[PDB]
Formats: sequence, C-alpha cells, structure tokens
Amino acid sequence: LEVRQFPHVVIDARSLEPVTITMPDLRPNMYHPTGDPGLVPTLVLSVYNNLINPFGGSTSAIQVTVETRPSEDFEFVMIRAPSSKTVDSISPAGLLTTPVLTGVGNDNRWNGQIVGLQPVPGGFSTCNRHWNLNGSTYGWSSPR
Amino acid sequence: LEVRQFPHVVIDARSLEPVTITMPDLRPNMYHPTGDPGLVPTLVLSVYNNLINPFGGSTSAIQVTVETRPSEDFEFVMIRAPSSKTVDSISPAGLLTTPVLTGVGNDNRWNGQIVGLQPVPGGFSTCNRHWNLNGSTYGWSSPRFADIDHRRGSASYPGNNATNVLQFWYANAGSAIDNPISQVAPDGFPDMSFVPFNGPGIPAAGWVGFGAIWNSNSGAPNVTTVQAYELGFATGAPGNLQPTTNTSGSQTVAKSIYAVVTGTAQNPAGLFVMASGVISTPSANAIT
Amino acid sequence: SVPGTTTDGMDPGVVATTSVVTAENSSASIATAGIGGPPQQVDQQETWRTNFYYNDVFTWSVADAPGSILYTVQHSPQNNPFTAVLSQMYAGWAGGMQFRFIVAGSGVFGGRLVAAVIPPGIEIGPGLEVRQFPHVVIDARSLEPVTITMPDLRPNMYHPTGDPGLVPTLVLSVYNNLINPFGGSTSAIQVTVETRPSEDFEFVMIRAPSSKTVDSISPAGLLTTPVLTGVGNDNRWNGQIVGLQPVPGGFSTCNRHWNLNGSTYGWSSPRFADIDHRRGSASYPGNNATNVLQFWYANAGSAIDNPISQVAPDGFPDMSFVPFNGPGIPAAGWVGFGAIWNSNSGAPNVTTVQAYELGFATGAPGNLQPTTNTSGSQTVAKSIYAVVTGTAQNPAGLFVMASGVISTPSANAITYTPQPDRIVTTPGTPAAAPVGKNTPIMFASVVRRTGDVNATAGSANGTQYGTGSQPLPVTIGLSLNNYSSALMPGQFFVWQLTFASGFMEIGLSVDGYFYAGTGASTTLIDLTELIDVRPVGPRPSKSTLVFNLG
Amino acid sequence: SVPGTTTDGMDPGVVATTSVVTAENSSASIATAGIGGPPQQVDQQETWRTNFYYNDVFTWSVADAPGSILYTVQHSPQNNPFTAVLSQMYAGWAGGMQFRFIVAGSGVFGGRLVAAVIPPGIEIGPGLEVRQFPHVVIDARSLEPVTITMPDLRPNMYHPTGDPGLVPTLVLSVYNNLINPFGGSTSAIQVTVETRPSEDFEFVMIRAPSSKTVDSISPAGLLTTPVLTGVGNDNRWNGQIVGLQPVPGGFSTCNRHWNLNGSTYGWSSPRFADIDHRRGSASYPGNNATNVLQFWYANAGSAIDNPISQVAPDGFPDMSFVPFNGPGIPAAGWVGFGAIWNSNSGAPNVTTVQAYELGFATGAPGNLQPTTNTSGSQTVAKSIYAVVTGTAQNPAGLFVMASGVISTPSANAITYTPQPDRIVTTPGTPAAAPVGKNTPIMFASVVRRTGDVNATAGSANGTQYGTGSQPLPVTIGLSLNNYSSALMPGQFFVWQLTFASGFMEIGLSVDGYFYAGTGASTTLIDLTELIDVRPVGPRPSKSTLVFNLG
Repeated sequence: LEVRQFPHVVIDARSLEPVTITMPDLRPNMYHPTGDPGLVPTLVLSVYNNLINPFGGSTSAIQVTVETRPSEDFEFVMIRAPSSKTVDSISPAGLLTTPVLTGVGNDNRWNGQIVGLQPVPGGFSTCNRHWNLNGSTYGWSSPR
Repeated sequence: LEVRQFPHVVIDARSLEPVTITMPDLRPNMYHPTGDPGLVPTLVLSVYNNLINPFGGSTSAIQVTVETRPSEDFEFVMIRAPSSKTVDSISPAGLLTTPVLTGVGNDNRWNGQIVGLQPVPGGFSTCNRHWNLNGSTYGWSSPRFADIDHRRGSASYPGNNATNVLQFWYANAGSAIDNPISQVAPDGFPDMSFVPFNGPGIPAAGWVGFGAIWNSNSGAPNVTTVQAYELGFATGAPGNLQPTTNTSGSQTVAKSIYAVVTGTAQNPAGLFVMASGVISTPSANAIT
Repeated sequence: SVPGTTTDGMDPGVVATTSVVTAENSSASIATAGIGGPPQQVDQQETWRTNFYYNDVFTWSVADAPGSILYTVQHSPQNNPFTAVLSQMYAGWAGGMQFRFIVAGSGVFGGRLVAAVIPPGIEIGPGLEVRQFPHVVIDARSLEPVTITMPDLRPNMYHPTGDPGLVPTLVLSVYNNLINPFGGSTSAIQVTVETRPSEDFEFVMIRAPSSKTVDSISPAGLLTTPVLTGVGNDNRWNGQIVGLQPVPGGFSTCNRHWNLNGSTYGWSSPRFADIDHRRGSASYPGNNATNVLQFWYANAGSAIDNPISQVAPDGFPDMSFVPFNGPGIPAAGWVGFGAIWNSNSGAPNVTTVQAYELGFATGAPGNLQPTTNTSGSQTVAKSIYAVVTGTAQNPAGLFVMASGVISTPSANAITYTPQPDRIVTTPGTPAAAPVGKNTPIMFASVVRRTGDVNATAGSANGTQYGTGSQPLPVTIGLSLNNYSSALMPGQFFVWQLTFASGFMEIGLSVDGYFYAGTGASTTLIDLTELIDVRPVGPRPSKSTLVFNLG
Repeated sequence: SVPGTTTDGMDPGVVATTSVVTAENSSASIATAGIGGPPQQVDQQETWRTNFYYNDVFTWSVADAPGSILYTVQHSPQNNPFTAVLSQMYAGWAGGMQFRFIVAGSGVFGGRLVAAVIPPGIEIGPGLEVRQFPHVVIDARSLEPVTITMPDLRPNMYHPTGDPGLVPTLVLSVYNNLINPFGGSTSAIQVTVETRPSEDFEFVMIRAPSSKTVDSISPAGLLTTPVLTGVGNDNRWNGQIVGLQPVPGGFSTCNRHWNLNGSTYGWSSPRFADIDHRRGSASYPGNNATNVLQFWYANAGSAIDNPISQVAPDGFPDMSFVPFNGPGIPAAGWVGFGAIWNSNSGAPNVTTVQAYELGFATGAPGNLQPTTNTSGSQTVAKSIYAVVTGTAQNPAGLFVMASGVISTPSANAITYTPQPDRIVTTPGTPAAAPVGKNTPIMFASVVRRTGDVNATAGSANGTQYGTGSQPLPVTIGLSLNNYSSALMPGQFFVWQLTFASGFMEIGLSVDGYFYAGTGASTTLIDLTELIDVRPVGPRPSKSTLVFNLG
C-alpha cells in the first residue's frame, strides 16, 4: 500500500499545532450495525521521511498521540438494550489491573506475593500454569 | 436478551381484540436478495409479567397465535426465471417433506424405513455420509448405498489347517484410492468399531454384510469364500484385535462371522461387500 | 424508428387474428369466471404479464410434407414459467394466452406454416387437417414476429388447478413445403414459440400452498436435473442411471412399475428392501452333501408378505431363470447373496450362504425351464457356487439381500441382462409398444458382475449394463400421487434433455413407460453430458420426439 | 440522411431496453452513490464517455444450438477500455453501461440472438435459461447496431473495485440456429461489442494508481510475449518450451500444478534445486559386491523434512516406474546423476556416484510393478550403470539433482515422455477433460538423452520432446497470488496468439490447464513464427476457440 499518492495530510515530527484529517464514512451499506459493521474505511499512518536524530543514540523513539472527535454527520440509530455486547475481550486489557502488582496476586510456583520482576537474557520456558491467549495450555496443573 | 429494555409494546393476557405490530425493514442493504438476504430484524415475544391463574391447578397454560401479512411497503424488485436457483437452494425447507419422514425416506446408515426418533442425551458425532449445510462431508461415502470395493488389501487366515477357518481381511486407512472425496475407507464402509470375536461365537452389535474376496490380478471372486462378514475398524491386525474410533493410525478391517471352508491368503487381494447390512446378535433376542 | 430486425420483449409483433378469438368469447369468459370471485393477478403492468418468455423451439425441414404437424401445445398455465408458479397458490384459472412465433428464415427461403386453434374434444395427431380450420398462414421469409391469441374455449366455468378439464390445442403444421432453392445439407430452419398471458387471463380463488402441491397437479417434478445425472437410480438394480437404452422391439415391465393412476401390477414396494419368504420348500439333489447346490422353491400366489400382491415377496426380481447344472456359471441372471433360515426359530443357518440366482421357473422337481407368466409358475432360487451341506426342510425360509449383481460365465461383459424375452410379467399389464418413430426405452446403469468385481464404467474388460423401466424417484413419486387428470390416453408428458452438443426428448406414457424417438436405433445414449432437464408438458403420442445428439 | 451502412462512434443505433432500464432505477442509483462523496469523471461532453469503443469480438457458428452462451460479461469497469484505465485511477464505481452490438451478416443469413440482463443474485451456469428472462431478440441481418444498456442493479450503495459484491450480468446467447443456406466453408459470422458508459456512471474515491486490492488482479500479465518464444521453462525439466501438443482425452498432473485459487495438491514447491532424503534402506542383489546395482527404497510417508506434504520428498519426479533387469536400459524414465549418503553427520560415499533412475514402485524388492497412485506405494531408486561398490546400511539416503533426462536404448524417433497413462497423481486430483471442441494441450521441450548426447534440433535422427504441464513463470506468478475471484468458474481466460501466417486462441481454466480449439489432432504445433500475444478476457467453455493456421 502506497499512502503517499492517496489524498493525504503531512505531519512533521517537530510540529506545534496538531494536524487534522477527516475520515468520511464511505460505506457500501446504509449504516453499520454494531456487531457486524461490514466494509469500513481504514486510516493509515505511514512514514513519509524517516526519523533522523542528529545526536546519535539514546532517544530513538517519538510518541504520537491520536485524538478523535465525531464529525457533523455522525449519528446513532435503532436503540438497543445495553445488556447486548459486542467486544467481549477482557481488547485484552482488564485481566491485569493496578492492585495485581502492588497488593493481591501471586506466582505460578508459590502462593507468594509478587514483589519483583527480573529480566533474563536468552529466554526461558515455562508451561505448567502458563496459558496462551487461546483456550489451551501445554501441561498439567490447572491454576489452583 | 432483555426484550423489555427495547422500544416495546405490552400486551395483556386478558386481551380480546387481536393486536398487530409492523416489522420495519431495518436493513443495511439496498434490497434483500432471494438467496442471501443479509441482516434482517428479529421479532421476539417474551414474558413481560408472569402468567397467573388465580385458582391453582393443572390448567396453567394459554396459547398465542401469530399470523402474518405483508405490509403496505412490501415488494419484490426484479423478475427472474424460476428455472434458476430453485426452492432447494435458497432455503432447506423442502429437504424434510411429509412423505420423507413417514414411509419413503431411509436413513444414511442402514437403508431402512425411518420409523422413529431416538434421542441421544449424552450426544454423539457422525462422520461418514454426513453432510453439513456448507455442502461438504467429512466422511468417506457418497450419498447413496453402493457396494464396498477395495483393491490391494491383505487377507489371511489363522493357523495352518483350512477347515472351518475364519477369514480375515485388513487394509490400512488412508490408502484406499477408490473415492473422489476421501480415502480413509472405501465407499459404503460403515463407521462402526469392530467388536472382537473368536471361534464359533457370534459378535454383538456390529455391522455385518454379505461379502466375498476377489483376486486383484483377474477380478474374479473366489468360489467358496463368501459369508456374512462383519465390517469395521480396528487398530492392531496381526495380534490382538481392539476397537477404535479415530481413523488416523487405524485400519479398515473385515472378518467373517461364520465358518468358511478354505480361504485366500493373498496380500494384494480385494474385498467386495454388499451395500446394506444386518445386525450381528449372539441370540435371537433383540438389543438396543 | 425501430427496424424490424430487432424485437422488444414486450412487442407482440403483428397480431394475427383468428375467428375463434371474438369479443363475445372474451365478455362471456370474464362474466362467467366471475363466480370465482374478483380476478387475481390482473395487474396489467407486471413484468410477468407484459413480457414474452420462452416456451419451445422446433425444427422445420424441407422433408416435412404439407399437413405434417411440427408444434402442438395444450392450453395450460404450465406453458408460461410464471403462471406455472402463480398456480401453486390459486385453485383455479381462466382466460387466454398469446403465443409469439419468430421464424428464423432468410429472404431466399420459401414455404409457409399454418396456425389454427383446435377446439377441445378433437383428436390431435396425424390426419388432422389444420388447413381446414380457421387458420393463419405465416411465411418462412417473415421478419417481424407474429402473435396469435388462444381463446379460452371451455365448457367449464373455470379450470380447476388439479383437473383443468377440456382445453383448446394449438398446432403449427406445414402449410406449404419449405424450399431452399439451392439444394444441399442446409435444409432446416427453426421457429421459436414464446408465451405470455392474455389481457383476460386470471386466477380466481386463493388457496394454501400446503394443499395439493406441485407433485400432485402435474408430473413435471418427477424428472429433475439431478435425478438423471448422478443421484437417481433405476427400479431394478439400484445403480446410477448412466444411459438410455432404446428397445425397438418393445418390452413390458410388471414389478416395481407404477402408472400415472398410482397403481402397480407388480409385487414390490418402491424401494430396494430384502426378499424374505416363509414356508417355501428347500431341497438338495443326490444324497451326498459335499459341494452340493442348494435348491429352493415356492409356488406363486402363496407369499403372504406384501400388502399389495402375493405372486412373489418384496424385492423379488422379474427375471426368468436360466437353468444351470454342476460347476457352470449361468449367463445373464439376477444373482444376489442369500441364506436359508428355519421357520420354527428364525435363525439363519451357518453354512448355507452363497450367491443365489433368484428367478422364476415352471417345473421345480424335474427339468427347470424359464417362464414369463406368473400364473401357474413358481418363484425359484438356486445358488451358483458350491455349498457344503444344505437344508432340506419343507417349511423353510429364504432371505436374500436387496441389490444384485450379474451372473457371467467369464470375465467378459455381455449385453444388457433384462432382455424383453426374459422379464416376468403378471397377466394384465400393458405393453410398451412403439408409437410411430417413438420407441420405448429402459434406463441403463453400471451393474457389476461375478466375472469381474472391479468392472465399472470405462473399464477395459467392458462395461456391464442393467436396465430398469423407470427411475426410482419417478416410481417413488408415482406411488404417492395421482395423475389421472393430467394426461389423457394417447399422450406423453415430454421433458427436454439438453446435452453438451445437442438435445433430445423423452415422454412419459399413461401406462408409465418412457419413450424416446430414435426409430429403429438401438445405440445407448451417453447421458454423461446431460446439463438441463426441463418439462414442456402434454404432447400427442403419435408425434416424433426430436432427437439430435450433435 | 445516413444510409445505415455507416455508423458514427457516438451513434447508438436502435436502443432496446428489456424491462430493467427504468427512470426511477437511475434516480435511485444516482442519489445513492453520493456516499462516495462528489461523483468523479461525470461530464457528458468528454470523448471517452460519448463514443463507443471496442471491448471484445466473438464468433457465431452454425453449429451453435439455441441456448448456447456466446458472450457473457459481469458488470465491471473492465468492459470498456477507458473505464478500465480509470478503474486503476479510482476506488469504486456506480452506474450502468451501454453495450452496442454490430452483426457482420448479409441479407442471406438467418437466425437470431437473444440478449438478457441477469439479476445479480442469479448463479450463471448450465441450468440458466436465458430466454425466460426479459430479453431482446436481434436478427443476424441487422444493419443498424443495437444498443442494450445494462443498468446497475445492486444491493450495495456503490461497487468497490476490491469487493464489488453482486453485479448484474449481460448474457447474449443464441436464440435461433444461424443458417447459411449454402453449405461450404462459410459457417460463422462475427459480432463486435462496442461499449460506452451510461449517463449515470461515476467513480467515487481516489486511491493510489494500481493500488493492490481485495479483488484478484486479472491474470493477463502472467502470460506475455517472451514466454512462448524466449525465456520460460516447463514444470518437470528446465528446458525451453519449443511447441505445444494437444492430448485428446485428458490427463492429470499434480506435482507442481497450482490452481488459480492459490493452493497445491502435492509435494515439491516450484524450484529445481535438489532431491534429498535421510531415511531409507539400501541393498544389492548377488553374492558379490562388485559390478552391481544399488537398490534404494523407502515407504511413502517418511518425508518428514518436506514442509508441504509427507507423501514424497522435495523434488521427487512424478512418473510410474518402468521395471528393468539386466544390462538393457529401460524405455523412457527419469534418470539423474546422484550419489548415496549415510546419516548421522555422514559424508556422501566417494566410490559410488552413478546415474540413478527414480520412480514409484510397489512390491519392492521382489516383483516390481508400476503403480498409478502415490498413496499406498513406495519410492524407489536403482542405478542403470555398474558400480563396483554397494552399501547395505538400514539408514541411508539419496542426493540427486532436480533436473533429469530420459534414458532410451536406440533413440531413433521414440515417443514423447511422459505419457498421460504413465504420470502418477497425488490422490484426489481434479482431472482435465476436453470440453466442447476444446482439447487440453501440453508444453513440449527439447530434452537430452543417455542414448545420444547430441539431441539437437536438426539432422541425425529426430529429437525427443519431454512434455511438462504448465510454464514455470506462470507457476511462479500463480504460486503467490490468489485468483479465486479473477474469473467466474465455468469459463477460461482466453488470449490471442498471432503467428506469421495465422492465429490461435488458448484459455486458462480454474484448474490451471490450457485449452485450445485444435479438435481431434495429435499434431505438434511449432512455436517458431510466433510474434505477439494480446489479451482478450473471460470466455465460456462452449465457445470454440479458433484454429486458423497456415
């Protein structure tokens, strides 16, 4: 995909005022039902010119913050009960909160409070109570 | 699904005049094609308030009847030939008709008249001759009852003397180049595990069909080695026979249930069994 | 300006009138079809009402004499593909139906057609002088299409959907002989009929579609496209129908053969179940019981096994017994794997199973002879390979499986085994006789033999064919529903089978036999390039069905 | 006052709307398509949208029966050349398209052509009856052109160029048989389809030029000019494609054969690198290990290192083994220079480097027979020449280069190798069959031989033509791109190859094979005078491709 020949906007790394693009709702439907919205436009941020740092190493990354606001023609239709839900992953964000690390919560080898995290170069392997993101694990010892 | 938190209409059980409500065509498409309509609204009649009979007794049920009628805005849009995609491709309504379930239609395992519905509360799974709504099977049979015919499966007989000997035949699954669909087993092979049996003992609850053994070099079936052969699946052929469910690593295995004078020991030999089958029972009494 | 070379789908062309089409007929038709209520589906701007949709095509060659009828359609709502669908929800119909004829001839051709509306009650066939009716003559050099209206000349108030009654007929016979003034192999043109309901056509009263359905009002859906390609079997062998075998001498089939009156004259249900008989005698010849041939017999008329007829038990083949003795394999016989059970217990005996040829004979204890008639004959079974020992019990029983194979002395294939000279028939069945150039056919199928198990279609040893009179879905649908008010005697119900190269037609008699028009040809039809099967309706019996495979 | 013989580019001729070109359809199409923003390229004075431009010319034979599809096109911007140029410039379209038909026939011809607009939900194939839709009928004697406008019927707001969804399809099939009343060599006329966008056509969004989409790109770019007469090899050996030979009856290659939907049935990814195996037993006949032949064999299923399928190692050649014994070299086969190598970090053995013949055997090491199928078999390899040493270790393997030659004893004229009855098949393969008059073809190459080192295309006896299935640049272009929606199945994507004296057409069906209208001929067609190749588009299987050769 070659974003530089679409109708685009250019965002400098050292810009003060933030750059605004507008995403129209180019759809082959009349609306998008929540749950099966169909074909939607995508918004792609490509690199126009690669990031240069004249200092050298140290800082080699720049955070860019995306902000969002509805346009004039945005609307909702066909009110439903709030008990119906579509996004059921717990995005996988809710499974690790703040008191998990500064309070309750424990390990896969002992029933002991987590107070450290220790990096290991080269890698390691653990599969006893280590579940993957899918609905399976490789081994015995259900987590209890 | 909380029906009462939508825009809703409450209907009393003491209502006398009928109440009608219109379905709007809440669609994302321009129109609904006949074959693939798309996303459509749904209409639900759930209990708002619990039905009470103030007497108490066995007469605690009433009935609601739904009738239907197209609205003032209903239409069909473009005409097409009825010899196009027919009623048997747009909805599976005509697969189960009234003469099918009474006295004409058979089942996909036994080719006998469907005379009942057997509930399976523990659940089951069927692979052979079972088609889904996607028009694809995972089994090894066409949708008919044809013969089982396999080339170059080994045959043998136990012992040395060939008087009243039980014929044995086996071939590994995955090697039967007989079907255009899948090659775990040849066409018409039953999906039944082999219950082992030795000597003059009739096996219990097994697919048994009349069969024979033909030489691969000529195609001629041999004269004397026909019998009622139980057809099935096993795991270990030369040693102890055991039942199996999985096809990967197992082998299609056939063995006659009555005594046959002599028998072929040819390794590229072939097996020919008929389409329908009967039930192997040790006694005359029926079983489950 | 619109040139006459291109035609619109709503364009009638030149509206040629006939004296049967009057204003008095139309006014009477509405004023007397008003007893059905208000007219239904009479919106004049509907696309199915205004457009001409395909009905038929037919060939007019220079070898057709004047007076020879090329086209014949009955007045029906099954002519149009859309009034055939709308008649599923209405219990009657009344009114007319226009027919547009497009003659694809150049200006160098000559000769003329003629188009008369025959009133009901008149026999349609050879000898019908079309040119002495009120008629319309159509040139072969005609460029604009010509349309003529069928009036609804009926004695009833309206036509019920199931039983319409007496309807007019429309014939396109040769007025003047077609001439190509050059002479050569390009001596044929084609005329296409399309159809469209008239301004006075209507349906009268509504009814539930879950009433008498499409499988009871016309036998159009008995022969569908997947039935004749790779799904439907035959009524004799339970194998895939892979061909059409013409029988120029004619045949007759009794068992598992249903007519359009929903009745059979044979002794089998419309399925392939086991043969099971109680108290038929069994014996073995000689005294020693080593390598002995098992014999079984029971008199016809005594098998209390069926709710239909008791000449033979269910699933018994209608094949004459070819006699055989010793270690000699019989030729062209129904042989199926069987056994013998004692009647006092029901237990099948251990060793007496074999490939038993099943059939009919006349004299059991002496010399065996073949037979055709069932009255005075007896159902007789005998194994074809040697069986150690064997039952001699007189109240004994016989159990054979449903399907069968072919008894062949060698591995080489032979002709189709149910020849008409050996088919067991009860007294009283009709015979499939040729009617003009049309000849009866039997639906062939690849049936394997005892000389070669691996014999399939295209095998280098030679294919073995087994023929049955009807397809199994056709005789299954014929036993549940009635088509007495769908085809008068002297008529066929014709389907159009189109192939990858040409096309051909088969027709269903009142007596239940199928008829392809091939003359004295006996070549088997390939039936592997069959792509389309569609119905065209009732046609006269003494009309040659079109047949050109290329 | 134009006479009608001369037509302008901007002249529609006579406009024939069937029933689907309605005004409120255009009003509901124009107002809906503003979901893409303002409409683009909407100016009805521009010469690209006011003139009719060539799309595709086709023939109409006297052998075409009624109902045979001659020209079918799905609704697309690719039916017009300038709309197909702007289709890579824009990211969606909405609107109808006028199709203008010019019939090159004199006044002495006869026969008609039906033309219908099929609704978008209708599957188009064998069972589609075109003449039961609202249609128009066009005579072969049409002097003025006939314009049929296909409107944009859609269940979508607009059609994305990546996922258009459901589009209507204009089908122009045979209405009546074309008659030339003359016989002779003249049996076909030509109809040319011009195309012009309608007054409601529009593009919507921009996108980058030739931005790759969800839609499969049309495979007109994978077959170019230098493939036939320059670079480009075949699937089995690395040799230049010098000609084509049509095999009558069909064949089945599934080693390096990729379907148009990107997937393989079989092993051996398309690269002639090497063949390697690690597990397999080696043996030798005779009591003396001197001047013997090494005998390697292993079962089918031991190719653990193969990342596609386990049935064969990477690069194993797909032919049945021809058995031989003694000093006489066998007829044909695949020989390749190789060596043994032992496992457990073992070097290949110094004293045994010889030409080994590869193949699939059954019953090794006893009675070796050819086998048709890859399943239920075992890979084998034995040398044709004499080696003074032999190994008998149970762990052993091969190291053979991936390109081979054919060993023949006398090599005077021989026979092209491999035969269609010799090629083994990975099981469950779809088989190429000749449909219509179109037969499958095969790409031949000059292959060296062991009998004569100088296998040059010249004098001193004729050459040996090793035959491979599809060109390897085409396999390269098909192994990465998925073309499941590039063409609707039942057709083939046809091109136009022009020689120095004639031209012929070949098509590429969904199975990956090539079909040409050569008929029943086994003549080797030489690619020496080929000049240029021009793409055409999709064309149905019943349309006979031309075979105009000098």
